[PDB]
Amino acid sequence: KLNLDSIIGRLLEVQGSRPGKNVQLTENEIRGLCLKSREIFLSQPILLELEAPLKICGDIHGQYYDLLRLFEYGGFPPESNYLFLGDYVDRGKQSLETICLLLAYKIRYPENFFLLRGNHECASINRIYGFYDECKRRYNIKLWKTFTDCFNCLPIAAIVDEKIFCCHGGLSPDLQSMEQIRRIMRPTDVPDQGLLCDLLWSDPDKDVQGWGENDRGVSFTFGAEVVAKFLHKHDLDLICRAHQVVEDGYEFFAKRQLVTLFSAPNYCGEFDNAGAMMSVDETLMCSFQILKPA
Amino acid sequence: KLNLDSIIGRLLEVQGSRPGKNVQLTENEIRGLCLKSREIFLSQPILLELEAPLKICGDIHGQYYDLLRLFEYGGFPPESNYLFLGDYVDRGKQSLETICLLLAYKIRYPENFFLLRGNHECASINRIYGFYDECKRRYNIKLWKTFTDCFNCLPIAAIVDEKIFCCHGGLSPDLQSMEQIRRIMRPTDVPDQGLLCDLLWSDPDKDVQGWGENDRGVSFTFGAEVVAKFLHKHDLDLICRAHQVVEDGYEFFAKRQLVTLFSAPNYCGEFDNAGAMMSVDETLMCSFQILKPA
Amino acid sequence: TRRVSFADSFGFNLVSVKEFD
Amino acid sequence: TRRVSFADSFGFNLVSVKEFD
Ligand SMILES: [Mn+2]
Ligand SMILES: [Mn+2]
Repeated sequence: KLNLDSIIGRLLEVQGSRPGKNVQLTENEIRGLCLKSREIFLSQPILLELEAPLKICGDIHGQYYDLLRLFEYGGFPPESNYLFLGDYVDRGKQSLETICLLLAYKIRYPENFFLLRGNHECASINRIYGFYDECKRRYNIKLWKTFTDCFNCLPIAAIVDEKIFCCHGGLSPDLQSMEQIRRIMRPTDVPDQGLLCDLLWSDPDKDVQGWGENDRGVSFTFGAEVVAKFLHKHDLDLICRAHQVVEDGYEFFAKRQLVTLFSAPNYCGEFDNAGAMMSVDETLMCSFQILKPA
Repeated sequence: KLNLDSIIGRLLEVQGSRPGKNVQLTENEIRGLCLKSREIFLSQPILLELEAPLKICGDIHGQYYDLLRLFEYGGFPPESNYLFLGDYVDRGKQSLETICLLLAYKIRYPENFFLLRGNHECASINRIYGFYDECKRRYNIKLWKTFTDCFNCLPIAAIVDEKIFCCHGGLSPDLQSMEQIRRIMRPTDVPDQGLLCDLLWSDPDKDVQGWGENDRGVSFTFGAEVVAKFLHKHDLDLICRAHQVVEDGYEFFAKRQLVTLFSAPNYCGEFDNAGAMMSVDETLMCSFQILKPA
Repeated sequence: TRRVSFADSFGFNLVSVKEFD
Repeated sequence: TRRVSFADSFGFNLVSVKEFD
């Protein structure tokens, strides 16, 4: 069984507590959340097609109490429809509570809650940057492998009313038609190069005229003329993405044709940045909601 | 062309100098090192078959000065044949001088100098643990990708006089016959799992009767029983490996049926360990030569 | 079909600030 | 025809030590 109300309740019960109180669910409950949510991810299309109104968040990176502050201001599900753009674990202390509360809502409201895959929702990355460590200390190694099998079926991109294109990373030189995105057959591992790798790793750059090499050593960088031609060929108007920490929680690119979202404020304590989320009304009009520390 | 003597000369020029003095070879000199050694690596069998006497080293990890100290004691090539178990880059301040002097000697005496592939000779690892950062700083990204295409061709294991089996990591559950090692065609990436992954990632553990899950989240731990049954099946007397820092640079296991080597003393400054290398003469008798800080 | 718009184009404030500690 | 042996087996010194700083 999955007493999900008891799970979501025991997670939200620490709301307002002193910072630093963990939520240790049972190994078989967390194991059940992965299987029941993986069941959902594979049933839904790999290229999600969503309808507004919808609230879009960026990266979380294990800042669970900061994920809760996002929900009180944005409305706890099912108040507003939600779509996340990956990067839920790592670089933060509470990665397990973060992904569990996100996996919990995805099961409770499977048509009003949505999660995309990020480059940190991959085995070879979260092993190093602190998520697998969080599994080792509080649970066992096999649970982290259960988490990997769940991430290996997350959707990659989401198209909101054929005018907003959402993904964690950015554009891909090998991306010519949406059928290439649907042609990807889950479960999948994120490769080191190619179409699937680029959608989770590429960055925008104002200095590149075309496709340039990325500093991360993975994927490429695209310029303002790449975004404009892409929106033009697929009758799109906006590219929403994350994958890059921004000072104001939001950062525009290519004359507002693209925007970078980062939802984790005070990211891992080495920046003083703020976290923002993008709200979308019925008329595809967008408003930014920002969390700023003082 | 390849002024190989000049390259070795400028690399050995910092012998006895103050710690931290680099050797900046030109991009074309280094690119020539990777391309000519990769030619040698692909010609020599992926499973090396060497003859004693020779001296085996473990992990250097970019400790270039410490590598020079190892060459001082054991003799500079070609005074003694050398076998290295991998992990030349990463964690060290001078990964470039380390790998360059190693690949240069590999071209200079390819029949008396040998290099095996470690788990850090992979694009997914050295991109994170300092080597790729060291390539961006002193050179360009393209050199790092040229280094990767050379590491993908390093040989995996060696058998010395049909009695000493040598690899970086350790045994593998899938490893049944030596033809399976030779079957692997180069170049390849260090895969996510399997025979090649374990040969570069597995460790020996005393508390495991058989195969158990590894702490790193990659590969397995094997026990003293697995060592004995493996040696008995292939008529081998000793397994020589590295991949793990040990206090005295050398460490026995399973009643001297396996030895762990680590050649980098004061491992990146966070350990008070020592560095050692194993000397095998023509009688297949083993001596240890240790470097220790005071 | 509906096209994307922004709050600053229609006079609405684009940014809504919330602070914590 | 051959067999692996060790210096400690024959009474020789197994380890050769060098110091530096
Ligand atoms: Mn990212
Ligand atoms: Mn290693």
